[PDB]
Order: sequence, then structure tokens, then C-alpha cells
Amino acid sequence: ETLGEKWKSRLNALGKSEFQIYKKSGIQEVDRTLAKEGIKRGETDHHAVSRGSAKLRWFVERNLVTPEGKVVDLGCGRGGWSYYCGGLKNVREVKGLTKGGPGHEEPIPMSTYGWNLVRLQSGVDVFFIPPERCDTLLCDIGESSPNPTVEAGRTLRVLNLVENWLSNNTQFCVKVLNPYMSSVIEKMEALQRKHGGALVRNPLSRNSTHEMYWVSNASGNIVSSVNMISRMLINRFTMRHKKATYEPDVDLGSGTRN
Ligand SMILES: Nc1ncnc2c1ncn2[C@@H]1O[C@H](CSCC[C@H](N)C(=O)O)[C@@H](O)[C@H]1O
Repeated sequence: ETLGEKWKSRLNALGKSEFQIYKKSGIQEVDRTLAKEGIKRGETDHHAVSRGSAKLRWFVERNLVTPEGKVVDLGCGRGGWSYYCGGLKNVREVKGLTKGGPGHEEPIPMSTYGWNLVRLQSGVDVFFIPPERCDTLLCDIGESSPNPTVEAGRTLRVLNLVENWLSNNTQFCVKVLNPYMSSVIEKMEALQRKHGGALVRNPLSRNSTHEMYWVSNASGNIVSSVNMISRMLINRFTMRHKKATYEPDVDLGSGTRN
């Protein structure tokens, strides 16, 4: 048994209203009221389609991942990671792929800066299409379960997916939903040995998930990095100024790139 699983159990034991408070406790939020209000009205212009744009922003503006070349966005959902990549100096093709359909997030068409370089496909399942060439590989897949055993298999499927997609020097950002289970640790140590990078916690993540992202330009003992987060997440159960701090939302320009 791990320090993560302790966290998981305490989390699971929470009152409905107690969990809602834990979730936002001392996190970083993104200011989305107006951007969402604009989208509801048609505006295709300056708005990130989701808070993922801001979320990826954070890794990128710190050179943890430098999208370049042909970017594949596995599970692009609405499109927040892709449209944000679309505007990035070093970037040529953005290809975003996602399930969509009833009960899943569908890609929203946007005219943001570099939109013309972004193509997003709904109706695809990625675990069952063939790997393609790419320079930057992104992946935000991993559905949360109260049962950590579940999360570990979901997380395992994902890494096993990404491997098949990766070559040498590939820029990458992958959600590892449950990095604390011992099966996931094991896989990650391998993956790191073979590919580099470390796991990093994004301050925009809620306290109710123990997600960390495997990002390419970083280093660090996996085990230790997972633990300092389980510790962090446990410490936040007992918190005494539990407001969130807010960032203004990414503004993603408009119009076309050549
Ligand atoms: N096997 C699969 N194939 C394609 N899409 C999948 C998938 N499993 C999960 N997904 C999709 O992956 C998405 C990840 S969450 C979307 C976040 C996105 N980066 C953004 O910033 O908006 C979900 O919307 C889900 O529908």
C-alpha cells in the first residue's frame, strides 16, 4: 500500500459538501466567466474553448514542453490544447482527435489565431487507430474512478498507447491520471528510462485528482515526485485559508497564419 492510496481513501470518505471545498482548496483557478459567456453567444474569436488552454499554457510557458512541427492532440475534446498550440510560433500542423458523440465533449469550431492550421476530428477512438509520425505528442485522456484499481488500468492503457506513438526527441505532454499505484509507477520508470522527462503537477489541477503530467523536458525521480504530491494532497485536507487564486484566461487571438 502507498501514500497515494491513503489520500484516495480519505478523499472518498468525504461529505458531499466537504469534498466540494477540498476540491478548490488553495488551488489555482482560471477566470472563465466572460470567455464562456462569449462562446455561448457564437464568438469564435478570442476565447479558449475550455480551461485546458490555460492548463497547457502553464507547462509550455515554462519549457516543460515545447510544441513544434506536427502536433498530435490525443483526446482533444472541445479543442483547448490544439487551438492553443495552433497559435504557437514553432508549430506547423495541429491534428486533434477525440470520441465526441452524445455524452462526450464535441470539438467547437474557432477562428482563433492559427485556427487554419488546426484540424479536429470527432468520432475517433484513439486506442484503436494506427500510430502516425509526429514531433509533439499531447494526451489528456483518463477518466476518474472512486476505485484506484480502475484508475490504474485506465492510466496503464494510456501510457501503453503513447509508447506506440513516440520516437526519438519527440516533444510530449501526457496526463498520468493515477501515478500513485504501484503498477503505474513501474511502467513510468521504464518509460522514463526509455524516453526521459518527469512527472509534474500543474497547479491548475484540482485537489480531487492526483493527476501529474509526464512532460518531456524535465527530470526527476518518479517515486519521489509522486510522493511529494501525495503528501501535498494530504496536507490540503486540513486547510485554513482555502480560497483559490485566479489567473485571467489565455486570450488566443484571431485570424490566420501562413
Ligand atoms: N479513447 C478515446 N479516443 C478519443 N477520445 C477520447 C478517448 N478517451 C477519452 N477521450 C476524450 O478525451 C478528452 C480529454 S479532456 C479534453 C481536454 C482538452 N485537452 C481541452 O483542453 O479541452 C475527453 O473529452 C474524452 O472525450
